Amino acid sequence: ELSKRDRLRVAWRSTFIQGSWNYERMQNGGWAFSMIPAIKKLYKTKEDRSSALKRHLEFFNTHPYIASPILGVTLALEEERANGAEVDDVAIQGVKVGMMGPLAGVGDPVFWFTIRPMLGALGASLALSGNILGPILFFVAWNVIRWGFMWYTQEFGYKAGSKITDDLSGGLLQDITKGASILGMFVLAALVQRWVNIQFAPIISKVKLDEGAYIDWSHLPQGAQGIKTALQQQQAGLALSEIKVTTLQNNLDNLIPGLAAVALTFLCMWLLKKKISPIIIILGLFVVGIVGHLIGLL
Amino acid sequence: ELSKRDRLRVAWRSTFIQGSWNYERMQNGGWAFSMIPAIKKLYKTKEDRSSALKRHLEFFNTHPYIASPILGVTLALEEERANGAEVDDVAIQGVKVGMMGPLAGVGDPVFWFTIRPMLGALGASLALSGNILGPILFFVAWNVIRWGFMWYTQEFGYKAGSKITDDLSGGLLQDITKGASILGMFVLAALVQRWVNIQFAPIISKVKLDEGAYIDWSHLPQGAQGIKTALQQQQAGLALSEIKVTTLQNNLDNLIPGLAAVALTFLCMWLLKKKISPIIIILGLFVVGIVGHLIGLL
Amino acid sequence: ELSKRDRLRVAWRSTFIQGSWNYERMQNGGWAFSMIPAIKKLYKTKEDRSSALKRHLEFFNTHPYIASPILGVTLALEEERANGAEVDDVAIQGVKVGMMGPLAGVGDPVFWFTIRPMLGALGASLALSGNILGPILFFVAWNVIRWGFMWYTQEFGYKAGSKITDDLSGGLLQDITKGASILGMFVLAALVQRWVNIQFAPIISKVKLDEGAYIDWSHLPQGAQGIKTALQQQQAGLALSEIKVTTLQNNLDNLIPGLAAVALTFLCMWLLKKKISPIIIILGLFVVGIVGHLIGLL
Amino acid sequence: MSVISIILVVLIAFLAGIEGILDEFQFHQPLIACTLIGLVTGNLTACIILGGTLQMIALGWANIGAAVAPDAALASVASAIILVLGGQGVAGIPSAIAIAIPLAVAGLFLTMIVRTLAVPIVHLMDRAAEKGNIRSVEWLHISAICMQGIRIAIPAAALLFIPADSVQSFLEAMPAWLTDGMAIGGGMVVAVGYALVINMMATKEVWPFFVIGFVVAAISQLTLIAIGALGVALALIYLNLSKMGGG
Amino acid sequence: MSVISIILVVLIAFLAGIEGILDEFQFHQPLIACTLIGLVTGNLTACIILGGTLQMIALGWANIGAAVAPDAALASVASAIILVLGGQGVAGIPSAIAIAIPLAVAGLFLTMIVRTLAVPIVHLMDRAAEKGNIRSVEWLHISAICMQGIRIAIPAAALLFIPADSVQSFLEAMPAWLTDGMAIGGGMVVAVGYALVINMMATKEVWPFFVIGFVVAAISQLTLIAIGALGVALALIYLNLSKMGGG
Amino acid sequence: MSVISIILVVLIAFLAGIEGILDEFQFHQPLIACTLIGLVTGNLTACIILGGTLQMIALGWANIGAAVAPDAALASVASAIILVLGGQGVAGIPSAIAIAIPLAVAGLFLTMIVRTLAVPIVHLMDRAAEKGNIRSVEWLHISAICMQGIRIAIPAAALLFIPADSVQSFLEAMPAWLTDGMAIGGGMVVAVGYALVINMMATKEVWPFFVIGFVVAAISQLTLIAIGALGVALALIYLNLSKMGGG
Ligand SMILES: OC[C@H]1O[C@H](O)[C@@H](O)[C@@H](O)[C@@H]1O
Ligand SMILES: OC[C@H]1O[C@H](O)[C@@H](O)[C@@H](O)[C@@H]1O
Ligand SMILES: OC[C@H]1O[C@H](O)[C@@H](O)[C@@H](O)[C@@H]1O
Repeated sequence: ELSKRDRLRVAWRSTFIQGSWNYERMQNGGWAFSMIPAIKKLYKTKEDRSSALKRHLEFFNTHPYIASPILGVTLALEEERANGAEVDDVAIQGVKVGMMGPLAGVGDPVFWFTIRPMLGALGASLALSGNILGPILFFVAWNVIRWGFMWYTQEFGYKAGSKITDDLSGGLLQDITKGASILGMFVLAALVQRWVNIQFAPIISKVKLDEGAYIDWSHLPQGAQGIKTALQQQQAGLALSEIKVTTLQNNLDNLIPGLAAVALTFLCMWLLKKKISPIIIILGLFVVGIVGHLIGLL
Repeated sequence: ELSKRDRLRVAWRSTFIQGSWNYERMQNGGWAFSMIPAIKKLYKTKEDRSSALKRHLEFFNTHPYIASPILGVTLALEEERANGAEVDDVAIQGVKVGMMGPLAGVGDPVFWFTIRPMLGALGASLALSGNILGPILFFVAWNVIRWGFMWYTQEFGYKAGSKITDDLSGGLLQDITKGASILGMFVLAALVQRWVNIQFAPIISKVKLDEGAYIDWSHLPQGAQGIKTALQQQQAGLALSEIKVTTLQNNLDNLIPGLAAVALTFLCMWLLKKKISPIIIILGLFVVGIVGHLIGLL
Repeated sequence: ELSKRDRLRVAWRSTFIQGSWNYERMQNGGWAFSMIPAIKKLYKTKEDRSSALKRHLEFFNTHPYIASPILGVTLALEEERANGAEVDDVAIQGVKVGMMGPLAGVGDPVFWFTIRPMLGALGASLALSGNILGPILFFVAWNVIRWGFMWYTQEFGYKAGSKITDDLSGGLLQDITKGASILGMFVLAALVQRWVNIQFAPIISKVKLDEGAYIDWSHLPQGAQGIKTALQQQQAGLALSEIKVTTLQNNLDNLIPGLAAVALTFLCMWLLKKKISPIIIILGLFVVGIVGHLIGLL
Repeated sequence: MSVISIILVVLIAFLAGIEGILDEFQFHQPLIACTLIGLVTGNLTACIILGGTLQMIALGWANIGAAVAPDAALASVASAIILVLGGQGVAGIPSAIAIAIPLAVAGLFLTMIVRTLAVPIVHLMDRAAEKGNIRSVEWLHISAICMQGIRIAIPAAALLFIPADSVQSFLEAMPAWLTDGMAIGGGMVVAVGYALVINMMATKEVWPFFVIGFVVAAISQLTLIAIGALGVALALIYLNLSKMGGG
Repeated sequence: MSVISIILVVLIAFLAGIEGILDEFQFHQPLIACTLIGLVTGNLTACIILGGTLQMIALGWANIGAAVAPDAALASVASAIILVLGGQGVAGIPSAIAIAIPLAVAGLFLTMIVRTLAVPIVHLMDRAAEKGNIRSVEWLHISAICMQGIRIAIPAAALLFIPADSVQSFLEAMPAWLTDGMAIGGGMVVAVGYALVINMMATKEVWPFFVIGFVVAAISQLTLIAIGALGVALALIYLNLSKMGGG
Repeated sequence: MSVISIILVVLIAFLAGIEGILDEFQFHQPLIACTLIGLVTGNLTACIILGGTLQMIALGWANIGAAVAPDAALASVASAIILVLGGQGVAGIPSAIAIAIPLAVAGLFLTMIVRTLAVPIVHLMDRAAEKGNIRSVEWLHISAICMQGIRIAIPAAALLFIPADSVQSFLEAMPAWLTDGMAIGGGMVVAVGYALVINMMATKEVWPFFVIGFVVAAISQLTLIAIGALGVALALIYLNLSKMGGG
């Protein structure tokens, strides 16, 4: 009858939602593993155990932390369809697929690219100083927030589907989606610019400066005065060396910094839109990088 | 009958709203001083003079410049309650207390932290050049705008309370409150970051660099060439000294500059929310600063 | 009957909308030249050709590219007024004047200050590297978009005036005006700050630093050590020279960079509001610049 | 140096002292407290630079809701007197600004004691108020204003008749722990002044603007005037959006 | 050097001159006016760099509402000819860019006189318009266009048959007060061009965006393309808010 | 050095390995994988600095939708072991951070092979599922978890019983074209991880926010925390405007 200390076990086993991760079917075995006590308590005499394993081993990929809503809605539906014979085998899958994309899109940026980076930076602030309280706080706060979120969302999903129709488009449960999307777009653009190194290394031109730019490092006063003259002339803006070495990176940076990064991100997005598997794309990035370094573009 | 050249005297005495400033009762004696001609003209034969002094010496603390609305509403009520025997002796105080918070909150940022900084910077622009027109313009413009605001707002408050019900929630008189709040929050955050010096001075680690970071100032060419080599290598990004001295300030600045400033501001806000007098808080800042410098934290 | 290969000729001659540009009547002869084939085909036997020439040689200045809507509306009205005796000879001018301001205001920023700078920068990115693809792409893309706009807007203006009443205040045709205005104001403010050189060159004060600021270029170690001492001291923040030369430009930049630029732009706006011709204003800028350099202000 | 100069400087110091908490005509501001005291002492162009330099620091030094600000008036006159008496009208500006700031130890306590000394003043005011003698309240208020002016009048007169450096103060100060601890604490008290006003207006609708302002105030690119203009622009955009968005 | 080269360069100079006010095909732009003139003169890769360098400056040089822009077309050809005649295809780029800019004294007035010389042209056009000879207007227009092209055709031809530096111009210029006064005035005329268009669109709803743009254009961090993208993003956000906010 | 130390480090390496794809308690994070491995090996304060340094880089290393991130867990343990075995607990931090990053050649392939090797595991899971034996799936799942932990357990044990340099790897690596090509490709793979999530949520209403974030992320003024706070503030302002603007 789905006692409380059964959803305790279900939520604790949800910690192992991953582990059986596979390219063919993603997070299916882990999802089955997190539902095992629910099968154990409510079913009997083995005719429908196999059907349970079949209907809890299909494709299911979402953010690991925000997955307890599904794990609660499935219990809410199953505890009632057995006691009342309203078995569907298709609405329990329809709810799984309908809450697949949006929940992943509201959980991935918030947890991976919003809370993870800020908590890691805060922890490394004290950690880079040698203080253990940094990592201790990171660990404790992260665990508290994940466990609280999973428990609250699971017990909210335990509520029947009569409430999920209003608890899918708010109100408040839809505004959070838009806010998370905006915050994720901001942080993701920042990450794309800052942490995608496509630093080119060609050389465009080697032009010697006119006799009005270089410091003339052959006629300075000798000893404690030429030093000051050179420093003041550098602060004026005189070109350091005789040849103004120019790189394609410098020319590209004059439009927008990190143009190659955003161009590559858009190319990868377009490739993913063509149903290409990300593994092939990652191998393509590796091969293009190595052949570019061989040629000399990078 | 509250002639105009009585409101002239009242407004001019409103310039001395402060001066009798006290922690027990703030700006009460000054408020009584600015109302003396109103009592003089309207009352007689001394039975109710003392009542006026008692009813005009209670708590009244607000922004000195935006206080003439109250000084106009008090005359607006007083001139008609005596001529008509509609004495209230609590509505004259209720209208005072009602316009305490919002008026202070719309006047303090605008005058102290919006017009004062811009006018001071504009005046010091010419003043830093030696030109007297800077300070002259600062004085003239500030006094002109202050006197005009006091005059116009005092005449606007001279209008009866039948208009103040619409002249309290606009419309236009409430939108200005929100705009002033936004501008004040922006400028106050800027001031909190820029002008709260909590510069720490510990040392975390003293690590010697590997033989790929320092310029290695022991093999440079001697005379006008080692100079160029060192300058170019520094422009490359090589560390100046063999030991990378790291401070807690550098580690804290990597999250957000001035984190200690905003933390201290939030702590002081929380202390003020506990009804703690600001004098004790200021003494607390002095004592914590001195003990921190004694220990070595600051 | 205004065949398609007559509108093609009209659009091609619209490329020569300028060329007969005058301060007395701006872009009038070019506008007449762009309507010559239409007048040729639809009129006859020379009584009304002179009236047409008088009627298509009045004042008409707008953005050269967004002017084909006018050239389409005039054709739509003329092809129907002659075939039906609906001669108006003031509404065809009223429609010309009515779309004078807004079209210029939505075309000048978008083309001159939004698309021109972006394509110029993109082309010069590859051009500064020596690749012809930069200028080739600039030429091809700019001319493609120009011809596409000039043709699509012309054929949209060929639609009768019964649609222009809804195609003047959208909807969608009015929101684009606001968006273009916002983008134009942003880019124009950026251009005013960045590319208006009013660099002053007076000197305010020549103060010698106290014995705590300058590097003391008289006691440094001799040879490869004084270099290190001086460089570390400069990185600390010590003033390079004994005399802190201060300029009016430095004091002016402390308020906002480019205050003189925005002040001059506002002055020129105020002068233009007084119906003063821009020629006199440009001569005034030249004369004020030369006399300022003579005096020494600039 | 002359008998007229001393009386003029003490009179203007008294005016600045009363304006310190009057805060109406802004004589206590260094932009005015240093030029009036420089015009009458001879060298005028040598003091406007100091006035502007101290005015740059003096921004954000408001007395907000029973929270005082460090050296609103005392520093402006005290640094100027030292600058004009000791020569180097233009070279001594850093010396004067290096003594104006650390006067918070003698600037904040000296004003707060005067502010709390006026509680018996309003007590006697009420005492005379029961009998209805309204001619004495208008004299007690002026006496309070004069007492407020004294706290700046006295040190100004003292500075003339002492050595022109005044960096000693009888005792050479506690061994390098008090004189710098008070200095580092003087740069922290202003937070309390902000802490109240930020507490005065704080809604969930304006906190993101506080975050934006605290972020965009980063290294050495935007000046204070630029940040103020940015705040005004953001506020105007928000109000324009809200006015049409309501309905 | 060759007879084909001179006729090609004068032809393309004439084309750039007509495009100077035609402003449709954009030959007058240095990004195109310096590469066509470099492709036919031999060294091609030595001129594209100069074209890009001058195109960087040439941004924001629009002729807005009877307000001309400094050296829209004359500089692009004049600097390129000097670069190609004197050698140093890559080393002479700063030399050519230091001569193209100060030609506003000979570039702005040179086009203004040509624009004002067309008043008799339009007068004669109207004169032929009364009689209805519509075949003469379509000749007068191209006559005006060719007259416009002459102002670039003539100096381009002159530059070949004079010393390749052209930094003298007969007289060595007024003693160092005119040659720099004109230069510093050339950096201010564009403001007038801006002043009109800013006057063309100016509402109380868009002024805060002007303030934001004038603030965020601060020191050396955001490029022009970055500021343009920021403006587009702000405009799109404002329009998205306004669409749903109206009602 | 001691028998207890090796078993403790291999046990915690196994735990970090299982958390590598479990990604729940975050042992695989260098903030934790480098302090637990430093607490038990003796020198503790010499490893927290390395953990923080690697955590700073490790931000934005999420495994997003079948797209792996470079060296989520292997680097954190591998660099720390090299740091603690070879001495210079504080001086060797750059040496360890210079070897943690280039392990993507042995970090990404080594984990993807493990991810694809578990397809027979779920196939056998279904095979035992048809007969309905639900006691075997709950054993196969931890079998897969242990197999995942092996990929980190094995190299950790290997590092102890080899020379503490580990920049040799039997063969000195292909002649300077593979070791740097793989490195430069390792800084590019994360884009794919971004490319999916950006594709996961992309509407015409939020693209301008992407543009603003990509612009305001310019040179060295705003930190990552500052940009995150700015994004939160902008999102809150947008939601506040939208809530009242709807109607
Ligand atoms: O959220 C999508 C989800 O996709 C995969 O299962 C893994 O990369 C997870 O780490 C990720 O969270
Ligand atoms: O506005 C509140 C008010 O509080 C006190 O009376 C003084 O600090 C004033 O300067 C301040 O304006
Ligand atoms: O749009 C206004 C228009 O005015 C004049 O005709 C010319 O300067 C054009 O280049 C400009 O576009």
